[PDB]
Amino acid sequence: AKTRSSRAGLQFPVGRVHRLLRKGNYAERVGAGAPVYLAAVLEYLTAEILELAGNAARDNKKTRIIPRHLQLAVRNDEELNKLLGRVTIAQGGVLPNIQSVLLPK
Amino acid sequence: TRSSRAGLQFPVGRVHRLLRKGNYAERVGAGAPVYLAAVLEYLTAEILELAGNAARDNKKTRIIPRHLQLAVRNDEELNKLLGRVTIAQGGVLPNIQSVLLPKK
Amino acid sequence: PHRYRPGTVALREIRRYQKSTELLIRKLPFQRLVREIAQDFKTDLRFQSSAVMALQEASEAYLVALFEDTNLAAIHAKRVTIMPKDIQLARRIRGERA
Amino acid sequence: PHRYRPGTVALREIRRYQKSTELLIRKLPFQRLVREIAQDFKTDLRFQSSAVMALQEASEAYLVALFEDTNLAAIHAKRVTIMPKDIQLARRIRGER
Amino acid sequence: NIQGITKPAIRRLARRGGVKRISGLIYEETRGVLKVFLENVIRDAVTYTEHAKRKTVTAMDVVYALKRQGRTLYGFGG
Amino acid sequence: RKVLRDNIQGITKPAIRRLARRGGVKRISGLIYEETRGVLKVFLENVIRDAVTYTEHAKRKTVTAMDVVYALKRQGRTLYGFGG
Amino acid sequence: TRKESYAIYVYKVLKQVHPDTGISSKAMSIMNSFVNDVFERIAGEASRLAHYNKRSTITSREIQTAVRLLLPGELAKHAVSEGTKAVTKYTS
Amino acid sequence: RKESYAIYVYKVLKQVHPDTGISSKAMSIMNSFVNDVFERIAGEASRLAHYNKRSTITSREIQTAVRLLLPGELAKHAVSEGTKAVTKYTSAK
DNA sequence: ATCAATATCCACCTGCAGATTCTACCAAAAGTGTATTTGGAAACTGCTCCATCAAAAGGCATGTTCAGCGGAATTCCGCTGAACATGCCTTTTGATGGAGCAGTTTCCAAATACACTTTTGGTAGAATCTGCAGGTGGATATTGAT
DNA sequence: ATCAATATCCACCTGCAGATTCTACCAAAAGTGTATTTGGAAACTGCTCCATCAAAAGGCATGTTCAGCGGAATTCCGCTGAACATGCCTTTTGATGGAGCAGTTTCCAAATACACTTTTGGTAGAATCTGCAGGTGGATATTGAT
Repeated sequence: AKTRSSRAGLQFPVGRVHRLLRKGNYAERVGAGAPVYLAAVLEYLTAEILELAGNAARDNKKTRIIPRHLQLAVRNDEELNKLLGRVTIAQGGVLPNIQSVLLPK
Repeated sequence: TRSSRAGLQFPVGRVHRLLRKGNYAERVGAGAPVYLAAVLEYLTAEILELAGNAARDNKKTRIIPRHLQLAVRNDEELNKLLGRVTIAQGGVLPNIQSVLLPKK
Repeated sequence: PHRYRPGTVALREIRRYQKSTELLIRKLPFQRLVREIAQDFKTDLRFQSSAVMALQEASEAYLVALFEDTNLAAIHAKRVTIMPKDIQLARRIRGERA
Repeated sequence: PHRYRPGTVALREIRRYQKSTELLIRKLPFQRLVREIAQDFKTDLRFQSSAVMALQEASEAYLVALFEDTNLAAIHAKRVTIMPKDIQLARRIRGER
Repeated sequence: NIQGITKPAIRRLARRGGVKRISGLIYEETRGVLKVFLENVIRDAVTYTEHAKRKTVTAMDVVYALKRQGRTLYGFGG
Repeated sequence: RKVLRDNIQGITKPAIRRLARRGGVKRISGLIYEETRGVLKVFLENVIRDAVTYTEHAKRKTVTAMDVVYALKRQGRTLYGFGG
Repeated sequence: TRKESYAIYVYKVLKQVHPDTGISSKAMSIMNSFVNDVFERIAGEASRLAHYNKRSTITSREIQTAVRLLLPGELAKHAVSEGTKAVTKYTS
Repeated sequence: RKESYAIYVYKVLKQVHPDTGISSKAMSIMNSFVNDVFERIAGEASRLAHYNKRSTITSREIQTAVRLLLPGELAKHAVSEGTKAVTKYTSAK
């Protein structure tokens, strides 16, 4: 039997997602495409960030992603920074940044 | 009706109908539509009172938006409950920074 | 010939406008600006006049409230004349930007 | 004896701190403060070690994020020293009052 | 068009905002913002429009927009 | 027990400096530290009020991290990392 | 077709507070928007509350706690009052 | 139970960066992320559906949803990936 | 512009905790397959209400003048940062008793599902109505030149 | 202190847009009465993790001295915005075809609902594994005195 996920060509569980859509009433009914498309976006978004993070780690000669990395990947990316502009990543610190005038001469 | 039983002017029946039809939860207690009815009406009078005043203290007997704005932005609590809301045709409270006043 | 000192009329305009609620921008010019900004997302559209009013009521409001946090920023800098830097400073803190 | 000019160490400290992620507030003390404040509301309460932690991550995150806006205000005033009025303009504008 | 949003106009707004002195540069700044505002809002309303398979934006479409922009507005729909 | 008292002084001047640094702040007034503690107290007050409410609605006596999380999300300070 | 609205109930509540006061049209609209807003807001948090607790029913319980979470101090107070009060009157 | 998206993340993790691992915390944070994003799109969807007296949420809403929530390129790409996945699924049985 | 006092940068080395690799078990899941219900797209049809032409209204662009505000420069008092000495208390490793969270079987008070039936709130076309905004006056206060 | 050019009020007036009162209308609520169903409170308790106590220890808080340089204050100029009278370009006000917003009937593709079958992924947890923290010496800066 072909899990809808494979039928859809995804790694994220389409079954889980359609399921959650239900036990969390967002609407009366839920079309079979709905979860497919959603798990799709979810998978895309997470890949996008893991990419950026993976690299973060690489730059810090680290081979395991930690929070900071996730923080870096997010704040350095104009578009993911606005998507999480109100989200706070525990243990992520802040981007090194010192205002001009403060520097010595 | 349930509204008269609850001694409320607000439509308990309708509030009930809107709750279920608002996909908020699977089922819905019978007292919830009542209670919420109760609190909707309550806040409703609270504004009307102040805004009613606003009309009086303006020498007018007809409430317009201005009055409603003057009633919310002048009350500490209501203003906080609507700090993110904009009332069409309401203007602002008369206010001018001290330093901008003509030095005597 | 009698003149009014710098700031006296302005000061009474502050008084005038905080009393009224009237929309301060000319309807048409505005409406015109709306559709145009809009025509870049879809085309051959139409607007309920009622939807242009919302939009105008809304923007004016925002701007007004913005000129408030800005006028505060100017004063914070011991001034009385609002400058871009003040608008920028507020918007930056408002998180509306960075 | 040798000594650094005023400003030099502070900077070293920003480069440092902006580079790490460990919490900055003593742990045990904070916990206490949370337990006090909670008690004003309830009593006979308990806390998941992690709940206290979640609260710390948030508080520092908020205070840190705040000082930045503050530090901006000051600068906007041709200053480099954050004063209470900077912390206040920030919140007045931020919309926290 | 944008220039259609005149100085006297922007003047008035700042007045309601309580402003006494206004730098000449303030105008080209104001407009740029006024534009950024409308873009973000109009964008979302029109989206709500397309979705309803409609060729005219309805005040509700706007209100809904404003709503998710965190700029709720009363007077044009519950 | 122990009449928990004045713990807001547990937030040392040092600590409030360390935070200002990560904040990219070079020089600090003498009045900041207290003003700061003032700001901190309110922050917790608002977050704990809400948090404890959820804890109470659940008829529990132990404040879960989840409580703090909903409490946080409610005020638009969403936190990732604790079971959110 | 038809378009419901709280207007009617608003007017009722008006005269029980300012027997002799009229209300602008635009004004009534704002009062409506107001109601719907609040409604959606309480209804909303209440929804969440239930979900959090793996419950499947929104009850006065939720509406209340909800109201505590949504409304400002004193305001929240009375709100609960009128609240429990309408439910008492209704049951008995 | 108390499910998570951990394995699914890990797979994708292994897809983009083959020799890189993730710390238990970082995963906590990715899980939060996922759930969070899920909850919003669904939300936006839910309302969008209501606004249009529609009772069903279809891939159609989930889409507009994504256009309303995500910015610039992210949405443009998201939409793609989403439409893609659907049709591929739609054309199979 | 040389320089010594210090913090920084770094590639090594490695013990320990936290991440990885599983045999072992599964209750909750996700899939499969008719059976049964219906949400809403699709097409035809007004009837609003919106884009557009056009005329008499009334706010903006423009320039000359100078009042007064912002920015530069100079000055100095003492606030605030760096370095140092003393020692308190937070942190770290264990461990114990028992509060209270969470899991399980149980069964009834309240919620859901029609079916029926009386009722009220939303047009609407028609009429009647009145709070108040414009609009004249002339009384008087504010502002500004002297 | 003295006018006098103007802005701001107050009292009264009247038309009219727009709130209000009239009544038939009736679909769609809202309420009632019956029958079935199930969410989750109660009771018993298995067991996780929270409050707590002991104790050794050094990271880090506290408190002081000493002076560098930042904030505040004062002065002063030129340069930019405010006030204003002037000429008219255009936004605002009102009349009339027609385009989409919707109201309504249609029917089928699709989403329940439900009895079964089976593949999955939390996980209790014994064994195995491995990236990196934290100690360490040493070469490359970065500062601040002269």
